[PDB]
Amino acid sequence: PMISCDMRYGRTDEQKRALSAGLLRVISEATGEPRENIFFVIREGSGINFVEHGEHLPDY
Amino acid sequence: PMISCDMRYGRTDEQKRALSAGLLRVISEATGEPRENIFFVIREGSGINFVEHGEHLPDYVP
Amino acid sequence: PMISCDMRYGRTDEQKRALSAGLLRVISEATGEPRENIFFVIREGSGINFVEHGEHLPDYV
Amino acid sequence: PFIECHIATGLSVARKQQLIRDVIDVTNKSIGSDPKIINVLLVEHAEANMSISGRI
Amino acid sequence: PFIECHIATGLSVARKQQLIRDVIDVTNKSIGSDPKIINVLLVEHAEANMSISGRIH
Amino acid sequence: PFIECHIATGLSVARKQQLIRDVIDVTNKSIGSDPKIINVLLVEHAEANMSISGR
Repeated sequence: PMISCDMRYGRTDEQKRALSAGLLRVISEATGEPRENIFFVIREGSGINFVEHGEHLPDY
Repeated sequence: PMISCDMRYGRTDEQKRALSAGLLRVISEATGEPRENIFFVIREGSGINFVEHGEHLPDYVP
Repeated sequence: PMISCDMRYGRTDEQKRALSAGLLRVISEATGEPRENIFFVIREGSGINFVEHGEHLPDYV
Repeated sequence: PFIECHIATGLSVARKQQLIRDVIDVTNKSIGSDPKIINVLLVEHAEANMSISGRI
Repeated sequence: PFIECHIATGLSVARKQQLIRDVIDVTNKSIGSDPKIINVLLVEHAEANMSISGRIH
Repeated sequence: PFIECHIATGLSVARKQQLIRDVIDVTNKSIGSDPKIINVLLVEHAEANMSISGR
């Protein structure tokens, strides 16, 4: 399985690994696929690059 | 609905809200989905990262 | 067709150029489509943003 | 610009064609990009597979 | 966070809904992001269209 | 590398398997990546759902 997370820039390396452990776990259980077969990439950007509810987001 | 736009770095904040304002309109217009129900994200890279017709684009110049 | 490649930052321009060339050849030969109908984009990020075999990757070198 | 639109299935093939014609146009007008370098991809999904703002 | 999950076909409509609700949950718990700004897109594929670690089906 | 290929529907499964192998291969050759760290996602679309160069 492949997973991708587009987030605003600013999260710490620690948060990102809590994210990957959290995401690999759930996808693994739901998929029956072992964690090692789950590819995961995080994509970062400026706050203005994200728009939620018609409004662009402020930098994180 | 979710919309993503992969484009070269350089575009101004002004150009991006005009882009989003327009992208959300046509999508909400063809989907009948409210604006608050649309998600949009812009991904940016260097021109060398953008290959059109086989040729890598030069860095975007605003 | 459209191809996207997510990989760590660090690859050179020469590598990137050989990458698109290789990729556009296989897509063409498989689809019949010419170079003019193929779009390719590369997305970069540091090692921490990439998880393989249940482990974050070190920065590319 | 390489735009990818994810919307629920159910629109007529004609409405989808116009939707793509409109995105090319709205981009070109708001960003000044030559359509020669605008690439659009429309992909449909079952409502069930789409969560916006945490809503199920 | 906009999280896109590419998984193999086979899960039930109910298990997929649980999975969506779970990535949202574990995201909000690790990143602290509010569910109002979290978006999820689940997309299934035939096993054959997927290659992990260079493995061929 | 995580290469995602968006192509028109119509190729046979056998051909798609070859295209996957071909992608691994050239990625290993132009970039030097061990296949073990190469991931490929093949996704099919109806010709109508794809626009290249505003066409």
